[PDB]
Amino acid sequence: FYVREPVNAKPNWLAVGLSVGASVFMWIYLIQTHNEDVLEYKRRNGL
Amino acid sequence: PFLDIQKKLGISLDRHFMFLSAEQPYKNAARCHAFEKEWIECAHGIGGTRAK
Amino acid sequence: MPSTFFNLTMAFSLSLLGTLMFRSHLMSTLLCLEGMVLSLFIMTSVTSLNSNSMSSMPIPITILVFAACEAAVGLALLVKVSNTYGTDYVQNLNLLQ
Amino acid sequence: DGPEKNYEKTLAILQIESEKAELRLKEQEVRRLMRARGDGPWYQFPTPEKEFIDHSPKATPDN
Amino acid sequence: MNPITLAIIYFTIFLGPVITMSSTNLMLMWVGLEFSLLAIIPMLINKKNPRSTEAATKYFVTQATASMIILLAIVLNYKQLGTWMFQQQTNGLILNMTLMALSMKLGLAPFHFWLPEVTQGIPLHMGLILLTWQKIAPLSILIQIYPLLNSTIILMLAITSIFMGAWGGLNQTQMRKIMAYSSIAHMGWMLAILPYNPSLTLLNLMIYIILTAPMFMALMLNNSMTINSISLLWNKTPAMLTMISLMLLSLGGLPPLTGFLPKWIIITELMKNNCLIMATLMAMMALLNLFFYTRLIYSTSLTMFPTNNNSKMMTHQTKTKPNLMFSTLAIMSTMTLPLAPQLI
Amino acid sequence: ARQWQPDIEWAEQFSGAVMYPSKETAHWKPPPWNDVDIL
Amino acid sequence: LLREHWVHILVPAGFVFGCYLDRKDDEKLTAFRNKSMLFQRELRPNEEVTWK
Amino acid sequence: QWQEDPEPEDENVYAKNPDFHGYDSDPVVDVWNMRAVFFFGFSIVLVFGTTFVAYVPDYRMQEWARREAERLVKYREVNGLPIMESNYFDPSKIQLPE
Amino acid sequence: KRFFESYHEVPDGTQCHRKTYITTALGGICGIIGSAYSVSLNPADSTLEAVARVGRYTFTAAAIGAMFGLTTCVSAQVREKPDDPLNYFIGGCAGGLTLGARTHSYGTAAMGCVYMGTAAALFKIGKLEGWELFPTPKV
Amino acid sequence: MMNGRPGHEPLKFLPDEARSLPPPKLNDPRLVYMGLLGYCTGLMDNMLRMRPVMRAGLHRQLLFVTSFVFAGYFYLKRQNYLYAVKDHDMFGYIKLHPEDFPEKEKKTYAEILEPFHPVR
Amino acid sequence: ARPEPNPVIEGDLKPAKHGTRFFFWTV
Amino acid sequence: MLKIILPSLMLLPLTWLSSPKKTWTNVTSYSFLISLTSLTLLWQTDENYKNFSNMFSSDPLSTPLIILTAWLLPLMLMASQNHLKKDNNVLQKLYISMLISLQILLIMTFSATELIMFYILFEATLIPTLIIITRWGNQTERLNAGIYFLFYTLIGSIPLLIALILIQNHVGTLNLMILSFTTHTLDASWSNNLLWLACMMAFLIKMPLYGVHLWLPKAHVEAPIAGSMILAAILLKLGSYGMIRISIILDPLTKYMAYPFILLSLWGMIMTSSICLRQTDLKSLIAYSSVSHMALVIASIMIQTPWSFMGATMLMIAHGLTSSLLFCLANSNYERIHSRTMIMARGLQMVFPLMATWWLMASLANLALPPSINLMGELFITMSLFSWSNFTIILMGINIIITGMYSMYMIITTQRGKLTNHMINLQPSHTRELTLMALHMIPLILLTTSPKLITGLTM
Ligand SMILES: CCCCCCCCCCCCCCCCCC(=O)OC[C@H](COP(=O)(O)OCCN)OC(=O)CCCCCCCCCCCCCCCCC
Repeated sequence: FYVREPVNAKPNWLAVGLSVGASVFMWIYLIQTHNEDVLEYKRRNGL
Repeated sequence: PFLDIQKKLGISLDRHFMFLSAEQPYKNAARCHAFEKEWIECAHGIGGTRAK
Repeated sequence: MPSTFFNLTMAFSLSLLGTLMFRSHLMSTLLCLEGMVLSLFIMTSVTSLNSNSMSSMPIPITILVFAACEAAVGLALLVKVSNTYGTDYVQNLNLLQ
Repeated sequence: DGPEKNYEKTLAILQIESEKAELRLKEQEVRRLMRARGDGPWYQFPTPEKEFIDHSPKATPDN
Repeated sequence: MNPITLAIIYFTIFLGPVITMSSTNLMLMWVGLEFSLLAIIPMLINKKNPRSTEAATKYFVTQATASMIILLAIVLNYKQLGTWMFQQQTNGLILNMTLMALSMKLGLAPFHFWLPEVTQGIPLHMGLILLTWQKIAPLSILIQIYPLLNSTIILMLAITSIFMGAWGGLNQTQMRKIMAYSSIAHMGWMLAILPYNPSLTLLNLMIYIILTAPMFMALMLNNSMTINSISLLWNKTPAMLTMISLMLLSLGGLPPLTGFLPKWIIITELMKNNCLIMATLMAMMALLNLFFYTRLIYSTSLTMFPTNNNSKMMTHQTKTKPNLMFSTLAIMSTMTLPLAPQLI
Repeated sequence: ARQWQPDIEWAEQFSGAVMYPSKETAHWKPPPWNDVDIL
Repeated sequence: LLREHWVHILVPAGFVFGCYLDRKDDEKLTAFRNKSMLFQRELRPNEEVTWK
Repeated sequence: QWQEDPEPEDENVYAKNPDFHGYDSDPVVDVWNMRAVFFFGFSIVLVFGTTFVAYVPDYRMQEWARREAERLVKYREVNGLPIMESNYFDPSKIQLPE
Repeated sequence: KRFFESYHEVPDGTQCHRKTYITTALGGICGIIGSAYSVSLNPADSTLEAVARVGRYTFTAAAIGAMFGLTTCVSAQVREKPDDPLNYFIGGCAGGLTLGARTHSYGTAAMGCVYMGTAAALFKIGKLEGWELFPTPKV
Repeated sequence: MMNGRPGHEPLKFLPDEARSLPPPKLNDPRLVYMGLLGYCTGLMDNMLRMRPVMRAGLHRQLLFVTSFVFAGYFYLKRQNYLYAVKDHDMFGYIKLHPEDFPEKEKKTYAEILEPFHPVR
Repeated sequence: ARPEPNPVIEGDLKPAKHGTRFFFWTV
Repeated sequence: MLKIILPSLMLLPLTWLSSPKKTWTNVTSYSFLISLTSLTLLWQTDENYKNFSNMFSSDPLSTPLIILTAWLLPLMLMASQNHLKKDNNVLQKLYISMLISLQILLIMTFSATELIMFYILFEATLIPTLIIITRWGNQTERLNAGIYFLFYTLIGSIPLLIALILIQNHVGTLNLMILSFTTHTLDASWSNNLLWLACMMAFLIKMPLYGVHLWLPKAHVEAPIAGSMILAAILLKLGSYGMIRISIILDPLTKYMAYPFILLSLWGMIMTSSICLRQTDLKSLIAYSSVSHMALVIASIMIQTPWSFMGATMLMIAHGLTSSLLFCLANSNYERIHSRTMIMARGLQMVFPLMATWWLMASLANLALPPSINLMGELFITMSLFSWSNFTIILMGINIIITGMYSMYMIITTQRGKLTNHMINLQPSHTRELTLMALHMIPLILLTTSPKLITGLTM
């Protein structure tokens, strides 16, 4: 394997969960913003 | 100015004392306070190009 | 002040001509540099005083407080130089060519 | 699909490009006018704020 | 550095530009400039090598006299208008002083001698800060006062810088100084459009920051201050050879990459304002800048310079990685051009 | 075929504190790699 | 079947996308749909678009 | 002198792979890199392409204009009009600088 | 300053004397400035040596100024054309030649002639077409 | 330029007035570009750090493609507003100061007489 | 008399006309 | 036109993602089909040109080229499979991608409505080309050649940038459609006389004019075969395409502002043709042949008569195909010979029977044999030039005699005479070498059957 055990031998599981979890919070806010946005736009103007 | 972190935050650490007609201590009016007022209430809402 | 603010201003320019033309010792510049801060301090204090603008007197001093440290830094560089070259002479400062 | 599609498509492309062109030129004229005139929202340079002028009753009587 | 000191200094080097930008009372803008001067000097002499003390003592004297000249402008204004800030009425000489002074702190044109020399004696890291987080402060002061400054002087300092920067760069082989020279040049374009459209100055700066910050973290990844040193990049770390190539051609104005936009819109704005004399000469010698950029390209990428056996040893050992910022700032910089309309 | 990779001599020019050496400029010598001088 | 033929499908797919994007250009540039002079006709029976 | 490699000779790829087609050293890749190049190159571009290009109809209208002339020449000659009148934009439409 | 401007006021090809005088001054002024930068940086060895260099640069520059002025003015009168940019080119052509001589180099005269003359010609065109240099922001 | 406009929000990103404008379609080519711009950043990183280029950091690849894109919608949302303000501002002036921007009549070519330079 | 405040552009925002009108960007 | 382009972009993913052993066939096979989609643009069937969308258009002048640009990528990738088959499997996938980007960029440049889109894409093509020439260039001098190719184009390019931004302010849009249907008539001032030079000079530089053509001989000499094919077939013609679309504006000045170039080109045609007569490097001779036969084109895009223009369009497409064919066969001799010298390698027909037939047909295309589009082209430019001034036949008459001499000399001292005694024995011809040629000439035979397609905008 490696004389000096690679520091990357086993995943930094925090770095996965804040990288994965962060991205899934981004989308759910982003997609929310769009539909929410569309609405306001639609109603703000006549429709 | 370039980044108005002051107006936004509402703080006024740098604006209260920029002109001679600003609040002087113990209300000891400055000199030319009779005019600077008249020259800045005039140029308020009118931009510089037309404050000139 | 009409001509008393021209003497101080020319004092600052005579001090300007000084800091810009070096000659041997670096201290003489720093020292000169300070001659300007005095001229600026005197002029700021003078006009503030004859404009009765008391709201601005804070500045004449803020100018000095910042100028003092500025000079502190300047002298520490100077001491650093006559620790590395045994002199403050500017010619020594020609390695970066 | 036909000669009809390109002719009508090309006219639509020209109208967008003609209208974009007229507006781009008008911008340059409006921007020349507001800079010198200073009578429009753009190029409204700042002057001190009257929100600091002290209108209080001062000590001397001529303020 | 006792980590506490590191914090105080770094805070000051960062409170320095921020006070300048936020305040309107010029005085408070001056001390913002003063704090930046005081904070940067300690870091500059961190190695405390004989070259370093020279660097700081120059940087300090150049910075200090300019700071005093900026203060004189504020002091003079105070007597020509009670206000502590430049106004339409300001005497023209009052503003010109501020231009010269601020063009010394930023190091533009005939005052471009200090920067190349201080960029040569400071570490690569402090080189970046000295080049990009210390230009934000003075430029802020200028951008605020743009309506009032002279179109003639700025242009002369602009053109001069472009030329000095270009010509200086052609001869230099030390990387730190090649960058110092480039910065002089880019700084020139920035100050050319200030009188006409300040908003573009802020683009020609960001792009310069998004270009130079990756370029320097590249130079230091292998800590090469020589082109010969960066030329053996192919052995030390092969991947950065591709992006180092595009970023440097991006720093010069070649059209597909992000670097064209700043020059293109500055030229469009100057022609809109009729400087088709000035803009033309600037663009032409701007082309000189790419020549020295491509000469480096040649040595580092397009041609493989011979390396040393001892290098095989450095390959063996795992290479400490380049921070993520490199990537995010390399791509956003090498190729954003397709998104120019929204940038401007 | 060996596309000509640069030899030592092609490399040599890029050394020296100035690419296009002048009359007196050439007299200079490259800066110390460590960024520290012997004086 | 995606085992080295998912590579072979990359370009073929680009064509499809290309045509799609292209036929979504027509949809945009559809003013003067049938309002051009040389080619203006009354929509014949059971035709809602002269050119789609 | 510095360390560097001795000149690499160019192999006679025709010594092994005596059926070398010029694309790659190992034989199967070669065969499958000409069986697909002669085919996509000649067999369905020079042939299907020329077929399609040949059948482009009345390219740039030059098949239409040899008839429109014929009915215009048919119509103009029989009705006695000049075959190519000498002004195209009618003089009446023009408002010459008076 | 009302002075230098005068050069432009009177039609070209006319009053060459004033033209040559003005052109000579500008060159000389540039000479002083140029020598100054040349002495401030890349200093001399002795004060006299530097005074000489100031003189050398000043005269050379004054010369290029004169011949430019003289050639352009005269080329105009002779050619009976006052607004033909070529006039200036001949002038710039000459100016470069003086520089070449003072530097004792035929080659410099070459680049000098072409580059310098072209530049001057462009000045004429600039004036003829009302090109604006260092323009005020009018956006 | 556009700063100093009446009502300017001194430090706000996108004033609510920008609600009136249509929201950027998430698949707007630009946001999709930002996505690709991002994926590449990710791939590039892997490369500079010497990792399998595509098969590594599949979590990061996502952070990148999803950070850049997130940024886009909210940036474009603004840049879109800025441009929209520009028209509000521009068109308005054309009217408030009508005389300066007068409608012009263009003579039908019949009337205009552009000179004809023959090629011969 | 005080001077007159610059007039006020009025109305509501409508998506920009023909889009960013930058060089060749259908946008 | 995003099928000629998007599917192209996707080639890049395929060159990278594909297996090292199968990378070559996936890329070459797919772009052959990419060329087949390109053929759809040829379906005009009406005068109204085809405006695909706002930014992308194809008119008679661009269409004949877009197809050639798509056609050569297959060929370029087939001519560089030998050299570049000694690389590390990541240098190849870079070269293949570089070639792919050239036609992506070139397809767009030839298919661009906005003139500055032309400029950005126009000057971008230098990046891919400079890498191909400098990175893989065999000779010690390619660093130099690359510099010459970048600066001559760049110094010309910034004037055009200023000029096009200038017309946008003067007219209000750089859209080729509108600029055409709008009144832009320059006023013969001294300044306009400069504008005209600003717009044409950048195009005149990459279309080697006699004054600035030194970049092309140096560039093609050390450039790899794929780069030399691209420079001669598509890269130089970028300058011609630009001159056709840019002179729609600047309509009045070229009547009298062209004389300088026209004379530079026609005298240049003679001298460039003649130095071909005694040049020892074969790639050198083809390059000067390219300068002379392109000097004819700048002398037809300036006379501006209907026939000139399509003479130009005929010759540009035709000479593009012929030149590559010559550069491609020059490479096949270079790889076995290992030297560019023309004097060595004498008698090849004795040992390479067919390549010699390809050499003969390429030379007959090079000189004007009559049932060829190459001749129709010159015959037409010749006619108009005669119309401009009957005397022109003398200079365009010394070129025809010289062009015959150097074209046959390439055949006589390379492919005839006694065989060279014993150079490294010359291995037989690969089928790739021969196809790469056949792929160049079979289209030259097919286009000559129906010249109408490449006739230009004028006719
Ligand atoms: C707008 C178009 C502009 C022009 C686009 C085409 C040119 C892009 C710029 C290229 C600039 C660099 C040229 C010279 C690079 C030399 C690289 C080299 O010599 O190879 C070594 C290098 C590193 O090797 P490494 O990846 O570590 O090896 C892995 C082993 N398992 O090997 C590598 O670095 C491999 C990865 C290189 C990066 C991929 C490049 C692919 C080509 C990019 C095409 C982009 C096309 C865009 C088209 C736009 C159209 C509008």
